[PDB]
Amino acid sequence: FLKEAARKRKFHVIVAECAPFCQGHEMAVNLSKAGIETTVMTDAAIFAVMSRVNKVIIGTKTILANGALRAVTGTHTLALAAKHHSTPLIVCAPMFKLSPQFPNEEDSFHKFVAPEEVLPFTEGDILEKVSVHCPVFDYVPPELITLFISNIGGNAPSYIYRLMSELYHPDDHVL
Amino acid sequence: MDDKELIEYFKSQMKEDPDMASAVAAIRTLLEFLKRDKGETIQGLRANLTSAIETLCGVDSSVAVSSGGELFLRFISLASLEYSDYSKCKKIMIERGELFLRRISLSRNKIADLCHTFIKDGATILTHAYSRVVLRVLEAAVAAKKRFSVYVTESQPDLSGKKMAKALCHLNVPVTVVLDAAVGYIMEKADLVIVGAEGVVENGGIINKIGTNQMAVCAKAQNKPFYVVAESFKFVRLFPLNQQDVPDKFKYKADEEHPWVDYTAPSLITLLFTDLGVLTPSAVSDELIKLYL
Amino acid sequence: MDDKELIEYFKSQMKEDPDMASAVAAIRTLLEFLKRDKGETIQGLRANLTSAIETLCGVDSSVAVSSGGELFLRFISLASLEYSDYSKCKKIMIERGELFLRRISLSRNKIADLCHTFIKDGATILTHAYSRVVLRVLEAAVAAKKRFSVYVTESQPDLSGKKMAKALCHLNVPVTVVLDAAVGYIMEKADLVIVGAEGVVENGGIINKIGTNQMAVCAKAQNKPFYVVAESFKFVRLFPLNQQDVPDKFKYKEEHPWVDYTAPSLITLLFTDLGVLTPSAVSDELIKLYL
Repeated sequence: FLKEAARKRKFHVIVAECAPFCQGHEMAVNLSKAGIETTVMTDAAIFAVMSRVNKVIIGTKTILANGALRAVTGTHTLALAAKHHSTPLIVCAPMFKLSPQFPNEEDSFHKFVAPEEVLPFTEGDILEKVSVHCPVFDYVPPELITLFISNIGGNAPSYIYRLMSELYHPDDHVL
Repeated sequence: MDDKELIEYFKSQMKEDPDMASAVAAIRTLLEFLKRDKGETIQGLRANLTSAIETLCGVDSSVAVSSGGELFLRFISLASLEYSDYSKCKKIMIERGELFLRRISLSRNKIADLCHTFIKDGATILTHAYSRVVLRVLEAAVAAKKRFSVYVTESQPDLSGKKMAKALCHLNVPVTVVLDAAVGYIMEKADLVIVGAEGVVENGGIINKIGTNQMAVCAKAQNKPFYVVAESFKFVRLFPLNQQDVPDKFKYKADEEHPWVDYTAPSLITLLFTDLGVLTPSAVSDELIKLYL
Repeated sequence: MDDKELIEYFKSQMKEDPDMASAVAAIRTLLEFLKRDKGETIQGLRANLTSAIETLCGVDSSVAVSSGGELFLRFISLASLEYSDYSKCKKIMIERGELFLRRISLSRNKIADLCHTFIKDGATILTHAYSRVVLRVLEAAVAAKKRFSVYVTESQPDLSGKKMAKALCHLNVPVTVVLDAAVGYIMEKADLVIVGAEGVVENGGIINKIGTNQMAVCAKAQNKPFYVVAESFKFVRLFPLNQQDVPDKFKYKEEHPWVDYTAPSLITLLFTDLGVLTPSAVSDELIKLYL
């Protein structure tokens, strides 16, 4: 999306990096390999920089039957920020990232990965009483997004629960 | 059937089993009436059904009754008629109305099997009145071995919350009846608030018992996700915008005082429950224009 | 001396008149107690006052009485004593107490003629409970010849809002006793909210009868204004963060509270006899009032 919509213009791309294990960093290298003015930052100061940002393009993992997608971690706090500064949330998800379940259907809706990436084993004794959570998928609510860039065009969080019936069936929710 | 047999039969349908929604009784009585035809002319039949709906709402103006009767008229004459004789047609109409009432009977259990996947373990449900839909979904949530507690608000005019508290401790679920004013106090410790609509206008809001608006706006203040259960014979066609925009034919129900039922906007509601599925309150608009056809 | 007649005199006075608030009767009982002290110390009085306050917090649990006792014991020992013979102390302390109780008495009158300029004639007062201060605010708002309709919610725990409605329509005002469950409804047509106060916590939001908080946020829902009137001795230095944080001796007296907390981000202004305050100012004047 960006490195095609930025071979005409040149502008500000503030790539946060996923703190559990840096994910946006190869993103930044790949973007900069065309010179797009990419600024990498640690995901803990978004509410600092959010007020000098215009369009919030977030890449998501999958969507739901509310529009309330769940994406790479730290996107829910980015959504709370980018609504506290009322910027748009220009999601970019093709069709096949859309599953007709509902938000509170999965016990541990997230996907906890090995806490070894949050407090590596080489730490020591303090690893005896530390519940080192690591939920690498966070759950955006419905009302924080505004504009799905699906590969049919733009859409809104209330032209999704019909993309179900246009793509799936009612009784394939449980599969 | 000069409308006194109508109302006496409706009261009989009421006291035989008070629990059910007034509207399913309305549809059942309209169907029985339709059987008491005395004449096969499509037009004078639907005019009779509309007069019947009017004389019905004259005693139970709960939005349920009007919504259901109008949906009944909508669904009776769906397929073609070719009324070359007008009597086999009325056979088809009784058949279709019976199918409709079957769908209405399946509403409750569909709600029960779609919803209780949402009360996560160890929560504190909050409700507001004797929403038999909420009672049965709560039963189908507890009997799935979920664990929670439940608060309920007495809803002053008629203390329905107390009756539900009785019929819920009769289900061995920890239940507390808090004052209706205290919906703000408890709103912080109770995770999600379930309540049962009695009318679901086009925008997506609801028209429920008096103590709902304050509950919705509090549970949007302290960000406690809202949920309203509403079956598919309560998709009204109104569209209020304020409190004064629910017609008097819905508010007082009686015939320096108090209203009875009132509005709640589709921003203060997170997810609605119908036997059409789980909807976000815009789906109300779409599926309502598609349901009324 | 002991509670055996202290408490009886307290109850007799506090129940001699409803316009006579509770904690002011508490102040007056502390004063008569000083007038019957029969002792030789000041320290023993800095303890005997606390004793009377702790035997008073049972007959009445309202934040009013604890506030009154604490603030009065505080301010009474303000004019530097330099004790002479445990008698000059007596005169100066009873003088301080007389001055304080008179300040208390005229607090209501001051807040009356300070409040009446806020009901934009042809408006909708939406009170919440029988509250002598809101009552003698609306009285001085009809005396200055304005007009307004008053919605008094009924305060379910005890249907006493009807008492306000009756005693108010005694003054020829259009009264409408809404359902206290209907504070989501009439809020479309409430031009302002005037709730009686029973004590103010530091940050500004106040402790009030159970049905306040909801009404409070309803205001902030529909961008109406929310106005309170806290008599001068209704300040306490708690600082709750959620309705359970307030002390349990206050709430109760199945499970259902009696008073609860309105966060300060909802109150638009406070009217005390210390003037008109945005809540931050009540934090300030509470610190510098207790001193």
